[PDB]
Amino acid sequence: LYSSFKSQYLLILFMTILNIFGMYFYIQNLRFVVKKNKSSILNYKNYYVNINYSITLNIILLNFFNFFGILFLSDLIIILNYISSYIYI
Amino acid sequence: RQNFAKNITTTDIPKDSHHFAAKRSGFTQTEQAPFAYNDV
Amino acid sequence: DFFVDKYNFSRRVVDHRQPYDLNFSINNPVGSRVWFKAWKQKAIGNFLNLVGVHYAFYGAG
Amino acid sequence: KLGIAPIQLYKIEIYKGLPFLSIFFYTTFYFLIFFLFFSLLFIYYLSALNNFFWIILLIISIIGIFYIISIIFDINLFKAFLAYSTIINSISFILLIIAIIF
Amino acid sequence: MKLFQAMWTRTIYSIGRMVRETGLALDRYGCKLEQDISCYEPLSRHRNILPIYDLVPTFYHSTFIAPNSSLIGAVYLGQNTVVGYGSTLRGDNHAIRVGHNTVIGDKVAISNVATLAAGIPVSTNIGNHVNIGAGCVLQSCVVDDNVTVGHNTVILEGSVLERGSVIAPNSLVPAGRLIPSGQLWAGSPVRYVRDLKEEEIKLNLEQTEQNLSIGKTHKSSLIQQEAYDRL
Amino acid sequence: TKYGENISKHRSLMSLYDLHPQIGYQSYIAPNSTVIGEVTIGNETTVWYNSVIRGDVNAVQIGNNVSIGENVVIHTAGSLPTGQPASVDIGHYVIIGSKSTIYSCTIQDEVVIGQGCVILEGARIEKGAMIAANSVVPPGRLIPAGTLWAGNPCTFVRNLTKSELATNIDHAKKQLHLAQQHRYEYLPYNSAYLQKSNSEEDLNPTKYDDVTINYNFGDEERAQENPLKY
Amino acid sequence: AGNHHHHAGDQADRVADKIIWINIQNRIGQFERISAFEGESLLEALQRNKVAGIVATCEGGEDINTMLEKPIDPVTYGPFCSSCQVVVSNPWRNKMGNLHYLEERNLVRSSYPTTENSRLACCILVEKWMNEMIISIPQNPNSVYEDNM
Amino acid sequence: KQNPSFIIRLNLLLNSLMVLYLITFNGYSSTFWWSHFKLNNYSLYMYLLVIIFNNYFLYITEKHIKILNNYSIDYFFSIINITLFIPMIFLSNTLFTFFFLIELVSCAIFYKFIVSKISFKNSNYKDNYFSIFSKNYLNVLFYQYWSSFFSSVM
Amino acid sequence: LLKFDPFGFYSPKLLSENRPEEAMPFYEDYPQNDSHWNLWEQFPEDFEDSNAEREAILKSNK
Amino acid sequence: MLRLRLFDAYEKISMTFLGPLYRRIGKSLAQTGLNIQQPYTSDDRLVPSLRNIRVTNKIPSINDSEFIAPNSVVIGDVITKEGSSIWYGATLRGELGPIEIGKQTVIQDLVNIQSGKQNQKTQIGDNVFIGPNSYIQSSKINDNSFVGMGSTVSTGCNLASNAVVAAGSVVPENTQVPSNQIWAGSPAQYLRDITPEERQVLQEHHQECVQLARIHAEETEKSFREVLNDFDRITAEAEYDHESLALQKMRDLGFPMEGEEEEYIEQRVFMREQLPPLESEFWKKNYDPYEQDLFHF
Amino acid sequence: HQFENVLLSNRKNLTPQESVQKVINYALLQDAKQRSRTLRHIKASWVIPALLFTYPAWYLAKGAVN
Amino acid sequence: VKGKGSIRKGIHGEGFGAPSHAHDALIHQIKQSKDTMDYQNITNEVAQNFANH
Amino acid sequence: SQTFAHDSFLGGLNLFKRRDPRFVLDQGERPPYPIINSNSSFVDVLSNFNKADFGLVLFSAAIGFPLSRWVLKGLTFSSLNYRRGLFSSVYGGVILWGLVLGFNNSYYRLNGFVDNGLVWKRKERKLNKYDFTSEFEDNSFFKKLRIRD
Ligand SMILES: CCCCCCCCCCCCCCCCCC(=O)OC[C@H](COP(=O)([O-])OCC(O)COP(=O)([O-])OC[C@@H](COC(=O)CCCCCCCCCCCCCCCCC)OC(=O)CCCCCCCCCCCCCCCCC)OC(=O)CCCCCCCCCCCCCCCCC
Ligand SMILES: CCCCCCCCCCCCCCCCCC(=O)OC[C@H](COP(=O)([O-])OCC(O)COP(=O)([O-])OC[C@@H](COC(=O)CCCCCCCCCCCCCCCCC)OC(=O)CCCCCCCCCCCCCCCCC)OC(=O)CCCCCCCCCCCCCCCCC
Ligand SMILES: CCCCCCCCCCCCCCCCCC(=O)OC[C@H](COP(=O)([O-])OCC[N+](C)(C)C)OC(=O)CCCCCCCCCCCCCCCCC
Ligand SMILES: CCCCCCCCCCCCCCCCCC(=O)OC[C@H](COP(=O)([O-])OCC[N+](C)(C)C)OC(=O)CCCCCCCCCCCCCCCCC
Ligand code: FES
Repeated sequence: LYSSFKSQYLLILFMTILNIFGMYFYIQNLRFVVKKNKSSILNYKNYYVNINYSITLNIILLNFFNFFGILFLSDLIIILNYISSYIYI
Repeated sequence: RQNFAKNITTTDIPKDSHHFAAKRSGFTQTEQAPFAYNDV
Repeated sequence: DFFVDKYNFSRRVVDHRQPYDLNFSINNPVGSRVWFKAWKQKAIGNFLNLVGVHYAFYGAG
Repeated sequence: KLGIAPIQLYKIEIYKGLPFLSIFFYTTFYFLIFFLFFSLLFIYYLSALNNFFWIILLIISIIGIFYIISIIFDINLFKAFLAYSTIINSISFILLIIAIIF
Repeated sequence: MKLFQAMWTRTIYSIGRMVRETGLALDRYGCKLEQDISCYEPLSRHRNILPIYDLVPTFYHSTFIAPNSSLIGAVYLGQNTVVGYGSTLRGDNHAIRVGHNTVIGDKVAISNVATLAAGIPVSTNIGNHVNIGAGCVLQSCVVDDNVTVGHNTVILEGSVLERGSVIAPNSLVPAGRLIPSGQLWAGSPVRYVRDLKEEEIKLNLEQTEQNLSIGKTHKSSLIQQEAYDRL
Repeated sequence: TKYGENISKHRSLMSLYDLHPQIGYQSYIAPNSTVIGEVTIGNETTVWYNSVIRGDVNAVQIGNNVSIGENVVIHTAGSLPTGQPASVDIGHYVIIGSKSTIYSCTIQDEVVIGQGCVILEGARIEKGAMIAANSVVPPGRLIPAGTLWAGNPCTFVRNLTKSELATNIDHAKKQLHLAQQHRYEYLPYNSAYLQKSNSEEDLNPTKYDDVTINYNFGDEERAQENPLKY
Repeated sequence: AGNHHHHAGDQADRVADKIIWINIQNRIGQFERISAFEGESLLEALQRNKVAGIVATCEGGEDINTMLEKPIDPVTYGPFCSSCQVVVSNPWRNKMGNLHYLEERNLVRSSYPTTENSRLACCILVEKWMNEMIISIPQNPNSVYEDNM
Repeated sequence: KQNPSFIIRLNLLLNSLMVLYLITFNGYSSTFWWSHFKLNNYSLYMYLLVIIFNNYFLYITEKHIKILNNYSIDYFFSIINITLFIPMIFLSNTLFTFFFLIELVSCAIFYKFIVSKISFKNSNYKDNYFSIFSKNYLNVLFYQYWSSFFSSVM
Repeated sequence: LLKFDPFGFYSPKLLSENRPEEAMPFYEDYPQNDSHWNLWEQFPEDFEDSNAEREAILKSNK
Repeated sequence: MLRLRLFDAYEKISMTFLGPLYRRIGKSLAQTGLNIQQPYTSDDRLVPSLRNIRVTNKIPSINDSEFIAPNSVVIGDVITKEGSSIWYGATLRGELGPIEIGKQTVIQDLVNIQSGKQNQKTQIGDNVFIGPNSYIQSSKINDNSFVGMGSTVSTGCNLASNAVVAAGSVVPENTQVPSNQIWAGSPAQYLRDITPEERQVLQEHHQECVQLARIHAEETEKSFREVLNDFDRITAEAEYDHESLALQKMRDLGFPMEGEEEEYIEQRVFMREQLPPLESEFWKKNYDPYEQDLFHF
Repeated sequence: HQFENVLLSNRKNLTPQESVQKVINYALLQDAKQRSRTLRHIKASWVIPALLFTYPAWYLAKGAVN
Repeated sequence: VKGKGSIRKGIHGEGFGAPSHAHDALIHQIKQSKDTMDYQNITNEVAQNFANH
Repeated sequence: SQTFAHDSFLGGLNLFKRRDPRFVLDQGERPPYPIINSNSSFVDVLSNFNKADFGLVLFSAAIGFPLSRWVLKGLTFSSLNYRRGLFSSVYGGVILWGLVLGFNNSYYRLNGFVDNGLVWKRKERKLNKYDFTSEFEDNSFFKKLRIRD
């Protein structure tokens, strides 16, 4: 959107090329994610797998914001614009 | 697979218990045991 | 008091895992005689190990 | 210094040799300080020289994109994947910086 | 309304569980602050009677239940029923019902399958004077009164044993089969052997009565030695 | 004297100086059951009551979403005549009936073992095979994949169809929710210690140790995934 | 089922008659003899027998469209590294035949020296004719930091 | 074998105290100490943002270390130095001071890479009496060192 | 095809779907229609379901 | 001064006031929660120890045993001689009849011994082996007898010394098993005669199990403090590094562990002489360097 | 009228076939009752969370998007 | 065996490695004939070391 | 009325009461309060210490005990002497931070940044053209954290 606002059609073209190539670069790993059985990747402590509630909670907050960032993005944009407005450029 | 319960209580299943009869005497030492449920 | 229906309200097992330096002279309150003896020994030992460092630091300060 | 697409292979090697926690801290430091100051060089600090920076940035971005378009699909390591994710995002932010300084 | 009653029961149960959780956590934290190691001790968590929510085992106080055994879920024992040492009546998916004067041997395992065809009960039902040997396995089987099952015998789903039938030890009853009354069956796949005699029937009756008496003596001795909880 | 006490000294999980059992998530080990030695248990594996698993003489591998049954004894052998590893290997979705005994063997995925079976050392049961309840697999015998065997010694009966294989897999998957229902009945904190009486040893230790590390370090942040955890 | 010749009432065959013997020259110049089975990869057999000299960073590769399928699917990604190389003796190497292009790519990209008889254990599928096959297993390279863990 | 959780917590505590200082900060917008450092709203906000993100990452790292300890105390001492000295870059008022600050931060990062754990106690019992060569440590050090050299000279 | 008759109109159908064979568990035959659009089990209105067995045993125990 | 004094005062105050208060509140809350949850809940219990159970004057005599599993059941007239082992889940109901177990006799997991008669005794000889899931009713088992996994010995059976019963074998009631003979099947029948190699491997297996019983006894018979120490040691080893392990071995050997002691290193690493070879090492038949036997290659 | 425990009742007078049939019918009826009770408890476990947390969820969504 | 990980003890002695691992002839020689070498035996390892050099 | 008295032990709480969310004032903007000493040296800043700074130090001392214990709770394999020494070091660091905050508060009072007890003769009053927080603060708890002319 900012590139369009600045009227950079060539920059938009190159951004899109890079974006789509990188998109497939990330997506192809979903093919490898498929596994014949369920993996065992947890460390064992006291003879049982160690699952960290704190890291799970942090991942859950990150997941919530990842899913619903669009809803609250206006506040973050306001804050970032407020921070940048101090720069006199 | 299916996990529903066969024995319903809303009504009694129609059945005939005389078509198949279970043997209960005159067995041999090589014959298999009879069947318990023989309703059709 | 001592016992309730099933739970022993005075249940207690002492923790046998204690630090070795517990009850050492140095761990006594600062300014006490035992603490002063331990600290004096520690200071003498440190000075003997590093005469030059103790000079350059304490004398300079 | 940063390890942007024209000079990226050493960054791939560093990521291969680093632990996951080291990468966790290094990516934060890199993006939040090094790359941000690199962007501010053209935006805020050395803004009066943008009449020269624009062409250099454009050439670097084009060369990097055309150099990685094929390499990013040749890796076979988790560390390489993380490093090239960082590199791709760096190129995208460089394009955005060009747009900003316009 | 029954639904409202069930909802209230679930709510109060959850509140009680949360209260227990907070109390135990507070006790552990107090131990940590007090340098007390009592909480840390590992002790067997085995519960002889384990109740699934709404499925509580029920048994007459006259019954002898071995402290080594484990009754789980919907289990129902009779007047003087005896459960051997190490035997488990899981009865979690469906119910397990036992008669007045039955004997279950040591290491006997009873567990019922998830579902069966129409007209076949999916619960284990055992007669009044049944005698089941040690090491037997039972699954969703019906056993009538005065039945003796030999040691190390496997009885599968839908299998019905009529009154007075005898099964020799080290034999298996295939699923969905009938063992008529007053007959002896033996072999890994059970095969007809003969018809029981009055002497054999009397011997089996005396054997089960002796087992009941031995169970009573075991109960008394364990209560004396504090190995049996005075329910 | 040696064996005179009122409270049992039994622990479900035990090790022999280097052999720590490992259990995955959602895996229920009954308090009656004993799992001692070098035993590895996968995810969603259920071991019912009064079952013994000794990996002391050799390693034992248990797959995911398997059922071990009741009164079942799994143990290893020192070695095999063929020179193969003598560890016990059990694949995923394997159901083992009650009263059965497993020696050093190789059970592949989706295998169903009947109640009271006896699999002897060196046996290799392939994927999808079934065994009758009271049958014996002699040592060093190969049971082909997707086949039915019965008797002592075991003898071939017929091939198994995709419907039978699907039914076995469904049963293996179905045991999981029963295991979780059993699991939910235990709170993460054991309350048995609250029922004991203080002793002289408890009130005054004979000897003291140096504080190195508490086994439950970071447990205020670890999740109580398995209630039956020390 | 299938691939067996049993009739109702037959006894099971011995595992001894079915095990396929693989002879190996270890990285330290000694000789080893291990057993494998048809239908499993040489990498699986070697890891089961705990043969030293193989790192197997990728641990067999992908779980779908694997290189072990007799008709190799063209959409396969091939091996994900070259840390399972084994030198196979010519009598069995010729029977194995020409290399897949992805396997050859990984082998040539290997950091350590390679031989014309080199092959990837994960890409090899055990067959009956491989009985008594002789191979050599020099030390394979370590790819990333996680190999030390 | 001391767990570095206390070092990480100390770093978090002092970062929080620095955040408190920034929140209570007051003054005029100008340069200080011979015009080598700039003190204005945007620079201070950049400093605060860097500190906040470092604090959050340190919190996650503390949780991970409690999970498992494969990192020494020197590792987190290097992290402490990096966190302390890296936000000062945005306060730079001249390219000279920026170069020196980035050089110091580069030395700290090189310290962090040096203190990476090398040998693990894994379950592989096959290499007890054989030499296994791993070049990752040298590769990291070599490339980091030479990249720093080129960037610094230029 | 002539023998095939999953329903019991022409060839009588056992309530127990199949006859179990020795050395196999007793499982229901797969239905011809395997639709899973099934409600929870339905019971008659005002169906009595109190745990009479448990109540009687508890009353006897007192 | 002030800082450390405040620290010590707070430590004492916490340990003496907050600990007991939180403990009391937690116990009361736990009781209240359990009362609320009843009758649809169960609480933890002190599991009784069923080893050495006395019934009507019948007192087990098992003190002269190497290993008795904590969760096994030994009731009534059960006599065991020196070195005998009873493993997990084994049930020996001796009130039905006397149960005699000989020296170094191994009874593995889930093995039940129960006399089918009213007072018939079960006698087991020395160096006998009974495998897991076995079931002995009432029989005379002589010394050095072997019983396989999942094997049933019926009432009135008499198996002589060096008689082998294959695993999964059901011995018919009132059966005699001669010496040095293998019986297998169900019903069990004579199969062949034990070979010297088979006898050797059986003896080695029995000895291995006897030795393993000692390790099992050592592990099971531990105090709560010792078990806690084991848990702490395992947790510490989970994070110990190569340097820490080397230091552990060095301190066990006796190397200096302090800087001031580093100056006497030679007295602990090099000065100590090496133990001279045993004279049996000079009588070896051959001294050729060892090489793998290439038979079958 | 009054509850009778057929399993614990005296069935010696009846023939074995009649005895087993009565036991089977009694078992089926009791199993149906148990099925009804457990289904009701499951339904209650469904209803409770809905009533308790439906409005909070709507409140959260309403605040987020409005 | 206490303190030796997966290494386990046999009837006639204790092994020098984990169960399924391969025995090492050089380690065997070092243990049995420590410090004694009648002659410099040229094993495959020695020959390969010479070739590599 | 909106700020605590600068001479009280709670006069250090005025650091959290700010008129605008800016860090620093512009070069030329008048400080909110009369300037006492613009060119303040170290000795005079120390001489300007006050009960407010002493209260800040006391707050730091009080809050450094829970924080020091929180830091210490992540310590393992430590002797009692080292644990006590680490607690002392952390507590001293927190108290030193309190001293630094008190010094900054004294500097701010000298420069007029925070309430120093004086008021400009003629207030420079703004026009609250943009107002997204007046009603929110009046109806909320945050009216205490903001200073309005
Ligand atoms: C649209 C895109 C949006 C993208 C967003 C990206 C980020 C999203 C994910 C992260 C967001 C932050 C999450 C909270 C911090 C993480 C730790 C935590 O709190 O959980 C542990 C803790 C878990 O407790 P526990 O499980 O009982 O015990 C844990 C341990 O056993 C025992 O615990 P312990 O004793 O070890 O530690 C106790 C301590 C542990 O917590 C910590 O120590 C905090 C660690 C994070 C420090 C940095 C926070 C920065 C916050 C400001 C915004 C930037 C966020 C950047 C986040 C990513 C940075 C990489 O707990 C606390 O005190 C929690 C306080 C958290 C609030 C701190 C606010 C600081 C504000 C400073 C700046 C103020 C303005 C200055 C203006 C100046 C102007 C001149 O959390 C809780 O107790 C509550 C958890 C459930 C509610 C969480 C609510 C989160 C709300 C987030 C709001 C984000 C801003 C608003 C939205 C913006 C977009 C619209
Ligand atoms: C000029 C060339 C450079 C050299 C100059 C001299 C520098 C001397 C510094 C202090 C040296 C302490 C002794 C070191 C011994 C080392 C050898 C040794 O013992 O080996 C064995 C030793 C182990 O044995 P140990 O028994 O465990 O420890 C040794 C001692 O027992 C326990 O050791 P500790 O460190 O834990 O205890 C230290 C304690 C030793 O214990 C005692 O003596 C008892 C406690 C005495 C406390 C005295 C406090 C006095 C405070 C006065 C404040 C006045 C303010 C007035 C304000 C105005 C009022 C109107 O002494 C102190 O507390 C010294 C504090 C002195 C502060 C003086 C402030 C002067 C301000 C001047 C400017 C004023 C401007 C405004 C004026 C306005 C006027 C109107 O080895 C070690 O591991 C020691 C490591 C020591 C590290 C020290 C350095 C830490 C900081 C490193 C920074 C790195 C760079 C990053 C920062 C960049 C800038 C630096
Ligand atoms: C009208 C009259 C009004 C009079 C008011 C007088 C009172 C004025 C002071 C009020 C202080 C209110 C509480 C402040 C925060 C207390 C934090 C604490 O004790 O936590 C300990 C805790 C320690 O943990 P813990 O004690 O909670 O327990 C830990 C337990 N485990 C470990 C098991 C989980 O501190 C932390 O965890 C913080 C770690 C990160 C560091 C954060 C530093 C924050 C510094 C804040 C300084 C004070 C700011 C005051 C702002 C006032 C604005 C108006
Ligand atoms: C990226 C790296 C980090 C960030 C960048 C690094 C910045 C580097 C530049 C910093 C410059 C700081 C200069 C401050 C100079 C003024 C100092 C001051 O306030 O003095 C006021 C006072 C004077 O105050 P005054 O200025 O008011 O006095 C004059 C007053 N009139 C004019 C009215 C007469 O200074 C002194 O009296 C002392 C001067 C210094 C004496 C020597 C001190 C040496 C200390 C050595 C280290 C000791 C460590 C001890 C450790 C103990 C515990 C282990
Ligand atoms: S395991 Fe990586 S290529 Fe074979």
